[PDB]
Amino acid sequence: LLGDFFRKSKEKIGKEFKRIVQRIKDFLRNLVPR
Amino acid sequence: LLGDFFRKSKEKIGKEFKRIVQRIKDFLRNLVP
Ligand SMILES: CCCCCCCCCCCCOP(=O)([O-])OCC[N+](C)(C)C
Ligand SMILES: CCCCCCCCCCCCOP(=O)([O-])OCC[N+](C)(C)C
Repeated sequence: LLGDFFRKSKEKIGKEFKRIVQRIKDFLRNLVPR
Repeated sequence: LLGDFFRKSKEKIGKEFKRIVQRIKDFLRNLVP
């Protein structure tokens, strides 16, 4: 998303975002189980 | 962004973003003094 620059920063951001998303998903599957 | 949840994660994202932006600004200032 910035060519080859800011690899470690882009990784960190990516990880934190994936975790917010994953945690929200878990909350939703507690809220509305199948 | 998400109320009071994910305080640490949002702080992390914000910081890394501010650092990317700072480096971009530095490069641009060197490119065009
Ligand atoms: C078009 C205007 C925007 C240009 C973006 C600024 C690019 C200049 C960044 C220069 C310093 C920050 O490099 P970085 O991310 O620590 O690199 C990681 C290691 N490499 C340098 C080998 C890739
Ligand atoms: C519809 C989508 C809603 C998603 C909301 C899911 C929230 C998930 C909560 C877990 C994520 C982290 O929060 P926490 O470390 O427990 O907060 C600690 C600080 N307070 C208690 C004051 C807030």
